This record gives sequence, C-alpha cells and structure tokens, in this order.
Amino acid sequence: QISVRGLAGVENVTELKKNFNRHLHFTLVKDRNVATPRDYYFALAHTVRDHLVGRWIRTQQHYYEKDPKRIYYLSLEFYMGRTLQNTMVNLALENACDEATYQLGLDMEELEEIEEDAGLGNGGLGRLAACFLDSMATLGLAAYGYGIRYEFGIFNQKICGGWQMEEADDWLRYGNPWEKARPEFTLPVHFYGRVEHTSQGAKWVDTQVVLAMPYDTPVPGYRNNVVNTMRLWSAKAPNDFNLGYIQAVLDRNLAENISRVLYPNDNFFEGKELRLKQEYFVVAATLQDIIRRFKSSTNFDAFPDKVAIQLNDTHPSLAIPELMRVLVDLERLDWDKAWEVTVKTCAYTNHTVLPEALERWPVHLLETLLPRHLQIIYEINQRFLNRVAAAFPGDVDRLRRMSLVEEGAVKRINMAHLCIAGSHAVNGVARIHSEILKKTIFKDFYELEPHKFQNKTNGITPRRWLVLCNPGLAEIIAERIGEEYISDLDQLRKLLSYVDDEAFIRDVAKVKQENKLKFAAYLEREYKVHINPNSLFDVQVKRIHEYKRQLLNCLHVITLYNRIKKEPNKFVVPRTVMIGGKAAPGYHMAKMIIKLITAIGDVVNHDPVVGDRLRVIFLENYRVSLAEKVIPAADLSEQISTAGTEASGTGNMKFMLNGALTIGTMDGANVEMAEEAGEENFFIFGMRVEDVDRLDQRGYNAQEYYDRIPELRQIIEQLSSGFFSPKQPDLFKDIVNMLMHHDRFKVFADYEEYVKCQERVSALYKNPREWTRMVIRNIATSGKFSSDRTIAQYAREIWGVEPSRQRLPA
Amino acid sequence: QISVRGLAGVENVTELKKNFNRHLHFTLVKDRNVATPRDYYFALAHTVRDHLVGRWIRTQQHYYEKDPKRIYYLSLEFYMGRTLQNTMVNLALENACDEATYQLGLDMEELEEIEEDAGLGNGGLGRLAACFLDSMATLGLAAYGYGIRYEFGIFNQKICGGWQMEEADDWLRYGNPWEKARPEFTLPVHFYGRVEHTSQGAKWVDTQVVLAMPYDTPVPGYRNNVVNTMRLWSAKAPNDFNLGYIQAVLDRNLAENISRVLYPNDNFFEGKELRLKQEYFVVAATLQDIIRRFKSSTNFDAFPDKVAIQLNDTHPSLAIPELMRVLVDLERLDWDKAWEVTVKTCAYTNHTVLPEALERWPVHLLETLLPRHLQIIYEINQRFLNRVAAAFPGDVDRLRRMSLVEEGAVKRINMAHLCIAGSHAVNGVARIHSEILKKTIFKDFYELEPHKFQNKTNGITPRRWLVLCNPGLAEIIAERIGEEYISDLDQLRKLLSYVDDEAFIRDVAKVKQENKLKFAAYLEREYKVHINPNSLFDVQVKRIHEYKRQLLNCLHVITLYNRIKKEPNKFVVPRTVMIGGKAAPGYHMAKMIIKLITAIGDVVNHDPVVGDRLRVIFLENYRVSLAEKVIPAADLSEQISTAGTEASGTGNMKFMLNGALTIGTMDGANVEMAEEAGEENFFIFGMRVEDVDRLDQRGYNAQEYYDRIPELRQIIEQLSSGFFSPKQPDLFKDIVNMLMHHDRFKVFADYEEYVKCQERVSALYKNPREWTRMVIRNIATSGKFSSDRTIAQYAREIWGVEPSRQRLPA
Ligand SMILES: OC[C@H]1O[C@@H](NC(=S)N/N=C/c2ccc(O)cc2)[C@H](O)[C@@H](O)[C@@H]1O
Ligand SMILES: OC[C@H]1O[C@@H](NC(=S)N/N=C/c2ccc(O)cc2)[C@H](O)[C@@H](O)[C@@H]1O
Ligand SMILES: OC[C@H]1O[C@@H](NC(=S)N/N=C\c2ccc(O)cc2)[C@H](O)[C@@H](O)[C@@H]1O
Ligand SMILES: OC[C@H]1O[C@@H](NC(=S)N/N=C\c2ccc(O)cc2)[C@H](O)[C@@H](O)[C@@H]1O
Repeated sequence: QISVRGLAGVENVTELKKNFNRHLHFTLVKDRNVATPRDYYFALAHTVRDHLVGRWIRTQQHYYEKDPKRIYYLSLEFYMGRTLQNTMVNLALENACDEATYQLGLDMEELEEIEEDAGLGNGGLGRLAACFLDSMATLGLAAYGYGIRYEFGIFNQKICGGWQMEEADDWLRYGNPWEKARPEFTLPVHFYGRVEHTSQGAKWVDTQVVLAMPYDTPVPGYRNNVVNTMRLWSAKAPNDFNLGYIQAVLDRNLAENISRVLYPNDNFFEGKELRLKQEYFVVAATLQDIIRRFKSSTNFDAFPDKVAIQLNDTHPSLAIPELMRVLVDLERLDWDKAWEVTVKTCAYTNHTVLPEALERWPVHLLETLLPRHLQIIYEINQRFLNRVAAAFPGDVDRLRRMSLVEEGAVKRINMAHLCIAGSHAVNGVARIHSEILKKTIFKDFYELEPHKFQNKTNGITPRRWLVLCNPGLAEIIAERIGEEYISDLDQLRKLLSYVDDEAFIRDVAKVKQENKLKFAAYLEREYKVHINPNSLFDVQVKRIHEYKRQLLNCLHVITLYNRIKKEPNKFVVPRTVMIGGKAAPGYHMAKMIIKLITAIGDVVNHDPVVGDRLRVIFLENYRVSLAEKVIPAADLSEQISTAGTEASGTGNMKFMLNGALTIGTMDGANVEMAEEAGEENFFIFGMRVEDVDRLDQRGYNAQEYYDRIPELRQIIEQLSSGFFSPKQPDLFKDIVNMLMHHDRFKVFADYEEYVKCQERVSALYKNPREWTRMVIRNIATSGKFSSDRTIAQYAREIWGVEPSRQRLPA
Repeated sequence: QISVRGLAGVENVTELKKNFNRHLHFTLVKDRNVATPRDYYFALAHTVRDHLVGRWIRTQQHYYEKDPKRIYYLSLEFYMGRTLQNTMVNLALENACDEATYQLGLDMEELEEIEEDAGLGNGGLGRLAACFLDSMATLGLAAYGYGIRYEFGIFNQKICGGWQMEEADDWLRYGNPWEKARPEFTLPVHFYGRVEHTSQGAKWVDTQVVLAMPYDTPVPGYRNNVVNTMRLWSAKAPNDFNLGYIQAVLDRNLAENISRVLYPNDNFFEGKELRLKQEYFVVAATLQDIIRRFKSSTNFDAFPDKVAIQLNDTHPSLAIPELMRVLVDLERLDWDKAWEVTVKTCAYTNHTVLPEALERWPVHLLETLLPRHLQIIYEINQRFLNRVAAAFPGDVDRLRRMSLVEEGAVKRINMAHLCIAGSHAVNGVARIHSEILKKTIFKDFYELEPHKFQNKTNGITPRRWLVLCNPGLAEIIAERIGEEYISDLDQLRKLLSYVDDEAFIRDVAKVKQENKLKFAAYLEREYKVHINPNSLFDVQVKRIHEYKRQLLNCLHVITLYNRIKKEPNKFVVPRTVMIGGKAAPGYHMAKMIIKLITAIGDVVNHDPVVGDRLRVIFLENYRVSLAEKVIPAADLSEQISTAGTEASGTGNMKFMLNGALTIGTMDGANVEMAEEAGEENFFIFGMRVEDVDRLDQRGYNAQEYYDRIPELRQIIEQLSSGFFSPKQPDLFKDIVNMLMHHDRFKVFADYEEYVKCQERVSALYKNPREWTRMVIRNIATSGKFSSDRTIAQYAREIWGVEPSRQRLPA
C-alpha cells in the first residue's frame, strides 16, 4: 500500500500464506472454524519469527569466526513493547504480511493489537535500553543485552473513581513466541555463606545456590540481516532444594521469587533485600557467561580488548566487585592486574541527580548476602582513598565525601562512588546533565580523574518511533528524500528546503489530522470518551513525578477553565489536554496528582458553558504500545520539569520526530533540541538552572507568588475549599500544603511564564500554515536524537569499536 | 528391521528426515554443529507430534457431529511414562523413524532415553488410568481423561548410604512437547466463602477464586486414527489477586500451589487441606467443562444418556455434591430430579480395603473450605438414611454404620459411603476384591442395593506392555499367529498349540536371554554393578509397603545366604534377586525396609564364599520407564502380598505377558491369573483369605513360628545382633519388634510355605526346556488381562456404550 513498508512480491505472499496455515494447523492445533483472533495473531507471530532464524544463527556464527570485541549492555530494565510490527519493519516484511493476511480474510492491524507489551521496565531508562539494542544491531555491533526475565512486568493501571489501582502484568500467560529457552546454558548463582581464608586465597563457602536459566530473544537490525541477542535470566531452584516433603517442594518458590516481579520505582531507591538479590543474580550469571565466551575464543590481559561491559545506572554495579572476585579468588590473578582489567572493561552511565534515586545499600545487608563482595568493596575503597589522599594531601573532608562507605546511623555503600572508581568512563545522558555531574554531585571525582567524564546525549530509534508508529509521516518524507534517512536520520535536514513548499506543508498537516482522527476514534471505541479532533492536542505523557510537574500543567488547565467561566462568550483556541502516566505504588503524592487530574476532568468535561472548547483526559495505562498511538497524534509536547531535574528525557525526542511542537524548560535534552531547531521554533519558558540556584540561596517562598498573582490565588482557594471535590472538601489539602510550604520543585515560580508561553502557543495554532512550517523545522532538525548517533558515540568514544552499515549475507 | 514395528517406506522416510531438519532449525534454533542429544530428541518429538494433529482435530470434529455419549474418567493420577515410543507404536511410525534417524546418523534408542517420564501418579492406580486411556482410544470410545497437571510428579529416588532420599521431579524443566496449553478455556474455581439463603435458593458468596487452566495431551488409539484427549488443569491466580504491591504479586504463589505437587502416598490417607483443595479443583473445573460441552450439543433428563463420569477411587468424590450444587443452586432443578441425574451419571471404582487408605475428611475442613458442599452432603445423608430406616426398620446400628457422617472426637465424612450413595455402579478391581467388598467393608450397602455392585478385573495395555517394551517377544509371536493379537489379546491362546514346537521353545528362551543380557548391560553402564546373566532373575518391583511383604522376600534371601554358608560346596541355582520401589516419604517402616534390602546386599554381594551364586540388588528409582526395561528381563515375578490385601495388582499381569513365571499368594488378580493359566503353571503358596481370617479369630502369635522354625530364629538373631549392621548393631530393632509383636500382615505365617515353594522354582529352572514350556502356557493364557477387555466391560456394563474396532478415515 505505502512505499516504506517494503515489497509485496508474489512468491513472498504465497509463501507467507502457506506458512501461516501450517502454523495454525500444526503449531496451534486449530482449523479456521474454531480459531479466535488470538490464534490468528499467534500463527502470524510464528510465521514471522521463522524469518529470524537463519539470520540469527548466521550472525552468531559470524561473531564466532571474526571474534570481534563484544559489547555487554547490563540493565535491570528492557522496556521492549510489542515485537510483531518491529520485526516486520526490520525485515521489510510489513506489506507482504499485510497482503498475505488480507487474502486470508484478516486485518493485520487487529491482530497486532492482541500482542501484550513486554513491559520489562518503568519508563525512560528501560526504554533507552530497548532503543539501544535496536541501534546496536542496526550498526552491526557484536552486542548482547543482559537482564532479568520478570514474570510480572510493570503493573497494568486501572482508574477506579479517579484513583490508580494496580493489577499484575501477567504478560506470559499465553506464552511468549519471541523467546527461546536455553535450559542447557543454566548457571549457578551463590548467596549468603561465609568467607574462609586459606594459605592461598579467600574462599566463599556454605552458600545457598539459585539457578539462572537464560531465555534468548533476537534483536534484528534494520534491513542489514544482523540479528543480535537479548539474554534474560529466570530464577530456578536446584532439584535437591530444601531436600516435610510437600513443604520442601513448595518452598522452591522462595528461590524463584528472584525473577518474579519488576520493582515499579521510577527515580526512587528502595533498599529491599529482594531487589539486591535481583541485582546480584543478573550480574553473577552474566559475568560467568561473559567469561565462558571469552575463554572459548588464561591471557586476561586481552579481556578488555575483547569485552566491554556497560552498566545501565548503578543497578548492575555489583559487576565491578564480582569481576574482581572471579579474577582474584578463582583465576588467581594479583589484585592490581585484576583491577586494571576491571577498570578497562567497565563503564558507567548515570541517569539521575535526584539524591533519593541514588542506590546506597546498608552494610548489614551486603554482609549477610554477599560477604566476600563487601570485603572486596572495603579493599577497593581503601586503595581508592589512598590515591585521593596522595593527590589532595591533608584534605580530610574530601576523603569522607569520596568514600564508597558512608558513615551515619546505618553504614551504607554508595554504589555510584563504586561505579566511578571501577570504570574507565562515566557519562551523563544530555550535555547539561553531564555538566551538572562535573560541577556538583561528582565534582570531587571529576577533579581526581577528569578523563573519565563524558557526555552521551540520549536518542530514540527512528524505526519504532517514526516508521512503525507513523507510517504516513515516514512515507511523505520518503517521497521527497528517499528512504535512506531511516538509518541515517541526519538526512531529515534536507527537509529544510521544503519549508515553503505548498504541497509538503499540506501533506505534513494532513498526516497529523489523520493521526488525530485515528486516535480520537481509538478513544471512543475502547474507552467511550468524546473528543473534538479539531482541538489542539495538548499532551503530557510520562511517569507521574513531582519533578516532572504534571501539577504545573494542572494549574494551567484550571487557569484556562477559570478564564472561560469569566468571559464565556470570548473565543479561545479549543484544546484537548491529555495527561497520562503511572505512579509508583508507594508514592502517595503521585497518586494524589492522578486523582487531581481526573477530578479536574470531572468538573471541566461536564460544564455546559465550556462546551467542546476544553477537554481534560487522563490517559489510562500509559505504556510503549500507547505511546506509539498518542505521540503521532500530538500537537503540543509538554516537557516542563524544573530545570536541573530531568537528566535527559526521551519522550521529548519522540514528539519532536512526529510533528508536535514543544513547550518546555531548559532542562535535560530540551536544551539541545532547542539548539538544533532554533529557539524561535521552540516554546521555551521558565527558570534556567542558574535561576533555580539563585532562588535556592535566597530561599524559595511560595507565599510570595500566592500573594502577587490573583489568578494563582483563586486556583489555590478552589483546591482548598473543595470546588474540585464537593463531597470530600479537604481531599486535596496535602497538595495545597506541599505547594505552599514544601515544594522542592518550585511549581509557583514558573507559573506566570508558563501561562504566558501557553498563550503564545494558542496564537500560533490560530495560523495553521505557520504552525506547520514550524513543525517542519522541528522534524527537519530532529536527526541528532537518533539512537544510531548515540550508539555510534558510545562505540567510538567508550567501547573502542567501529560501527558498520554493511549487510551480512542474506 | 522387525515386522511388528511397521513399514519404512521411501516417501515416509524422506518426509521424516526433512521435517526433522526443519524442526531442528526453525523450532530448536540449532544447526548440526551445536546440537546436543537433547536437541535431537526434541526435533524427533516435534516431528512425531505433527502426525497426531490431523487425526486429533478430525476425531474431536467427529464427536461433535455424531454426538455420542461421552466418558469422563476423573483421576488425581495419570502415570503416563514416556510418550515418544508409544506414539510411534500407535501410529505405525517406529521403523520409519528408526530408519530416518539412522540415515541422519542418530541412534533413536539413545534419543528415547532422554525423555523424562510423565510421573503423574504413585503406582498401580495411576498406571491403571494411563492403560485405560490407551484402551479407550483403541476401542473408539469418546473418552476424556481429566486430572491435574502437577508441576512436580512423584519424586526421584536416590539411595544414599542405603537410605532413600527424595528429590523434586522437575519434569517440565525443558518443556513438555506433548501438551497443548488451552488458556482460552480457563475456568474459575471457588473456595471458602459462606452460604446465604434467599427466597429462591441457597447462594455461595464471598469466595476466593482460583483459575483452572487446561492443558490437552492427545491419546492415540492403536492404528485406528482415533486420538482422544487427556485434559490436565493447572492452577493460576486471577490478575487482581490480593490487589504491599510486591508482596501481593509474590502471594500469587499461594493460589498456584494447588497444582504444584503430587501427594506421594500410595495406599495411605493424609487429611491435609492442600490435598482437599486439589480434589475440589479438578472436580469443579472438570464438571463446568462437562456441562459446557453438554449444552453445546436445558433438558437435563438427557444428561445421563450423554454423560458418564467414572470416579477413580474416592479422590474425585466431590463430583457428586458438586453436580448436585450446580443442578440445584444454578440450574434450579428440584432436589429429587437432580439426584436422579447424578446417580445415573456417576460410577465409583474402589481400589483398596485397607482402613488407613480410606478418605475420611474432618467436618471442620469442609465447613471452612466448601460450606455449601457440606450442607449438600448432610442433606444426602439424611435422605439416604431415611431409605435405610425404611428398609431395615429399627436397625439402629445399621444407621450409624452406613452414615456418611462418622461420629467421634472429630466428626468426619466417609467419602466411600458418599460414593456408593451417589453412584449407580460400584466396582472392585479383581473378582476376590469385589467379593470382599460385598462380604465385609460394604456389606450393609450391598444388602440395601445389590444391583449397584460389580466386578471389573484390572488389565494392562498390550501396546506399552508387550509391543513397546518387548519387541522381540512381540515379533516371534507375530511370526506364528499374525499381528491381530495386539488389539485382541485373547488370540494369544493360539500359542498353546506351539507348546511342544521346538523352534518356538528355542525362540521364546532366546528372547528372554537377549532381554536379560540387555538389562545386565544396562546395570553396569548407568550403575556400575556386576551381575551374572545366567542366573535366575528374581524380581519384586512395586511401591514399598508392609502389606506387599518385601520383608518376606528379604527372609527368603537371608535363608538362601545362610544355607550357602552352611554347605558352601553344594550346588544351588544361581539367582539375581532384584527388589525395587519407592517408599512414601513419611512412611518410616518402608524406609527401614529399603535400608534392610541394601544392608543385606552389602553382606551378600561381598562374601567371597557366595561368589556369583547369589546377588541382591536394590533397583533405584523404580518408575514406568524402568518397568519397561526390567519386566522383559525377569524370570520370576514376586507377587507375595498377604491374601486379602492387594486389591488386584497389575504388575503381576505385566510379568505374565513378558515371559516370567509367578510365585504368589491367592490374592487380588493372582487368583484369576492362576485360574487362566492352570494352577500347575503357577507357584502358589501360603494362606488363602479364609486361613487369614481363621488366624485372626485365634490371634496371630508370631512367637509360635519363631519357636518352631530354627532357620527363621537364626535370621531374627542375625537381624537383632547386628550381623547386617555391624557399626550400628541395633539399627533394625524396629523391624524385629514389628515382626515379633505387631505384624498386621503375618510375614512369619507364610515363611515355611514360601521357602518350600521357592525350592520348587529352583528345581524347574534347572530344566530349561520345561521352564520355557510353562512360560509359554502363561503367555498363551494372559489374554484376559488386556485393558481392552477391562474397558469393553466398563463400556457395556457400566457406561452403556458399545466399543468399536473400526478405523476413522486417515
Ligand atoms: O511458543 C511458546 C514457547 O516458545 C518456545 N520457543 C521455541 S520451542 N522455539 N522458539 C524458536 C524461536 C524463537 C524466537 C525466534 O525469533 C525464532 C525462533 C520458548 O522456548 C518458550 O519459552 C515459549 O513459551
Ligand atoms: O514446545 C513446548 C511448549 O509447547 C506448546 N505447544 C504448542 S505451542 N503446540 N503444540 C502443539 C501440539 C502438541 C501436542 C501434539 O501431539 C501435537 C501438537 C505447549 O502449549 C507448551 O505448554 C509447551 O511448553
Ligand atoms: O537516560 C534515560 C532516562 O533515564 C531516566 N531515569 C530513570 S527512568 N531512572 N533513573 C534512575 C533510577 C531508576 C530506578 C531506580 O530504582 C533507581 C534509580 C531519567 O529520569 C530521564 O531523564 C532519562 O531520559
Ligand atoms: O486398581 C489399581 C491398583 O490400585 C492400587 N491402589 C492404589 S495404588 N491406591 N489405592 C488407594 C489410595 C491411593 C492413594 C490415596 O491417597 C488414597 C487411597 C491397589 O493397591 C492395587 O492392588 C490395584 O492393582
């Protein structure tokens, strides 16, 4: 039907049809009379997966013969989403499958909707890992993603009476056709026990054993026949476990609980023993696998030439002392050489500056769980602090600031300090974030070792985030500049020479309109809600956090509502304001914010005077598959974190690529997006990092803003008095109290500039032609934010490997 | 290679080879350089399973069009064993697969050894269910086996220092290629709650819900293209389960524990809540499925014409009040009509007379767990007892004897009494057993309703138990009488006219010798033990129980040893004495018996004076796959239970069919085996049922035997003094104490006759020609003990359906 979706050749279509029927019959054990849509989805999944096999086998064969340096990306999160459409896109099968299913009397789109997301992540950090895997394959790198196969991913969110309820994400219930179990590469992981000292070395003994069983999922590159591996570990009890009898068998669950569930905290640290176990489990199994592969290529001097380990935040930081443990205790290398190998092997990526998000494990936990690792950590700290003492003689305060061991009521290990010490590179995820690392939280470390510190601005894959979710945009672009931009996103710059082209302007705007109509229809069907598709689609989608300032958006919404009620017969640009995202189950303020959003909707959406001029919708169960639908339909992208708090953001880049304009603070990657597009093509408002610092010195007084802005005072009085909760008038007192007396993120200080900047958005929207020309200038300059660029920089600047765009033989 | 294993046609062999390679590539994701024996097994399993699909689909289609009466066989146990070879046998694929694998450079036998048993049963009752499914398919009956998919089957037994250790039977670890998950037919099962009475009916409310997810396994008939279904339920938590957050997800395990593990008790009742839950779980899910299928054919009068439910012991006895619950509470039928339907639908098979094996559930358990069922049971009891009162006026003691409710310290429900009341037929499993039911434990019920009581003597399938495990015997038989006996085992009678045929005598004996050499080689390879293949193979394999009198065998063994040590230079017929079987983990005496057996071996097998004249071996981990190996190699079958205690036995029939002679008491099916073969062709010894009763009246005094038999006294003095346990001289005091003072099974009373009868065995073995002629007379008369005969009798006499030998279209 459309060009970018590949060829629908006669032989390919015939071949897909017959393999589809074969799978329906032999694999699913059904015929056409009894089959449900789900059976049809599964027959298609199996038909598609068959095309990965040859390439997957030959790619891994290739790495064995060529023996390139291997990249190991260790993450506790891989937020993959759905796999069917992505696989078709990367193999150029989409149009052929569309045609094959059409002739079988099936709608492929309807079948696509049946697949559950692999929701093995919380948000941005987990999605980054997934985008990275795609780019690593597309760039021909010998890369492996290693993580945990959680039985339950991020919870499904239901909204009940305006409140978030959680339900278990039982994503494996019907079976996962995209994975291959590899029980033959099952490995032991050790826990607890004690340290014994012998004549020649320490020994870790009397351990409890848990088995790590790998499941491999293929990662196809974009049309290059490269198929890499994501290996996810599942926890299994050994067979003599606990071995009255009935209870011993039932207690196997305790061991297997390690891989049961993803911790649902976005940007918050919870010092729970189960989480620690998960962190060690992935690290111990992965390293054994790494070393096995390295030996099957004694000379551990070549280890760093053949191995790179990337730590996705501090979550797999135990990789550092585990590598040391294996090299010293088992391989019998001397400490200093083992350490040299470790540093040159490992690199650490930091994803946050929020103090509450930094992992600081209590010493008593590590003592019981991983006694040898603690000993190794103490030894690392002693030797590191000796270097600091020598570089900064007599600077006693520097010593306690830089120590891996934090003193206090409970002694803790600072995992970030561990990571910096045991890595040859440390990067932040956007230029301002990386600068904040050098200037503030890791200042001491940067002064000791400036060479270690780097920036790698985040990106998103243009395969999932343009071609897959916005085929109509991808196609109107390809008609003018060809298809090569899909794996070389800098080519979008060529679109600048079409900014005054009347045909292109019309087409860009038509595609957006079609996406909005499709999403507006989606909302009615599955959620019975009415929206005006002519309105400006104002969307804020991301995890619910105080720092992300969904509350600032709320205040804007109420301001608009109050202004309409003030002058009802005045013209306003109509808006559909959509806010979505999950709150962490324990995060009370975030749950209150959700309730506020729905409570605002209840008032606004039923006021007869408002009409179809303002709608407020809470987008339930925001997740990768939902992002793929709402992002292409958006006009306005809300990126409004307090400057200095969003390390990068990636949602921001998704919106930019799909034809939304951005209202945002100079925070995270927003700064670089504004720089690429030009500041006149971005709706920038609010305090910069320096303004925040100035206010912090002086002291943030929210009352000042309340006193001087009458529109803001009215909103606070509405919230307090029970205007938005008539039956429970004090419902939102926690929110008012926080805003007035305890606001770490200074919502009030940015309110005036935000509202003003929002008026400028509405003005531009009144002029369809100029709105669209600014949109074109955003899409045209979004090339930098491809994860192919990001990964090319990791490869050259950290891992010491060259990317390749060459095809492997088909 | 051999005739009975089917044709190896050029097209079939070519087709198997290519489908094998296709599966190795697309299914397993391997090539020939990396594949292990297990991968090769799995490629073959998938290649074979593909041939079941068309037939499986068309068989179930057929039942839908013809709407025959359906048979539902409800069991908590299905001891299936391995499936690969059985599938090949029933589809006539064995020689073709053998040839296909040979040409790929593979030994199919070696691949067969890789498959784990489906060990979903304890022993005879579980194996009976499996044999029945095979016969039901072979006889063209519309039959379904319903049970539980246990994650852990019967434990693997390891012997450590002579003691049984248990390890979890993690049989699903590598995935089960023979099942198809059917998550779409998932059904709710209710637990706990309370009973509310409304204007129109009782209602069961506030229940905890557990989901029942079915897995279907095909059951192929022998060469008739009929493929029936075994449906096994797995327990799943609902998704809002318990729904702080992390714990709620982890607590899902509590619900899913229902299908976790098989209770390892053979012939013993343990009143554990988890077991009760398992019993209701299978019953509730199965009945919903039954009723669904019945409606998709309001007129519940036709229910019994379209449905038969067979209860395999009392384990699924809750079927009776559950059917009543559904018919009264949900369908709103009046009690009396619902009851009529129930009785005509249900039939009960009893498998034991041991009082400790009868299920008697505490009232307080049913009250909490199944409050409505208890109410229904009370109502059944009241109405049943009113019938008894009317038939036997003033017989107050009869009333309390027949009550479903037993009074005492704890009130209990007698599940056997429930079953008799709610069933139109009650059968025992061998003629003497069924007679014992009418004369003793169910005497009162037989007097009230003599028409209900029947016999159905057990059988074994000749597919697994001759063709599969003894191809060499099957072939020498087929050479003379054709292949038709495989599904008409009465034809073995034709072999009587070959009892003096010199060629046949030679061939029968050659096959046994070959089987003995193969098993003797098997023992050295996998267990490093030396045996003399010229010796008489004396085997007792079955679960370890006091009633089965492994101890009587032990005493014989020691007698032989003592006699040799007495007259070392006298000739004795050499014996290899093999004893194997699992003990229930809680059963202390059974565990002591195992230790005695190994301790005897330790002494006998290392005495230089004994030589290769006597060997005592404990066969570790006895299970279906091991039975298939040892039974064909056996010369002497030990069936030596105290008369009145073994309801039937089926092991006995397996040995008879495979060319072993039987030494046994007149107990269970032994009586009918002796009757078929002629008593001169059986080694019968010991007390009959009547002799046991006589001794019981008088009082069993073990001391009498100890005093009067000097050979027996010596053995007791050896056991007591520590001859068989020099380091722990008092090790066997519990055993001696039991034999001397507390022996329910009268081991001593049968000792003299046993030893004497064993001398007569040795004498016959000295005459190879006459041994073999007696063997021929056993095999020739083993036809009665085919489960095809058994199932034909259930069909005609209980279920009201005609068996059919006709082929369905291929
Ligand atoms: O069908 C559901 C089951 O599929 C199996 N996969 C098997 S047996 N082969 N898979 C091959 C394969 C997987 C991914 C591909 O891209 C290509 C082939 C997996 O190992 C199971 O974990 C899963 O439950
Ligand atoms: O391969 C391992 C997996 O196989 C799946 N089976 C599938 S997807 N199809 N099975 C078809 C089938 C089964 C038995 C047959 O005899 C014929 C076909 C089962 O549903 C899973 O429970 C199992 O783990
Ligand atoms: O670089 C990718 C993205 O990473 C996110 N960080 C996230 S989602 N978690 N960051 C830290 C963290 C997460 C879970 C924890 O349990 C502890 C720390 C940042 O907040 C984003 O600004 C950034 O775009
Ligand atoms: O009919 C088949 C076979 O059934 C067996 N009975 C068995 S193995 N269990 N019988 C009762 C029982 C089992 C487990 C329980 O938890 C309770 C009762 C009998 O002991 C055999 O003599 C007979 O051949």
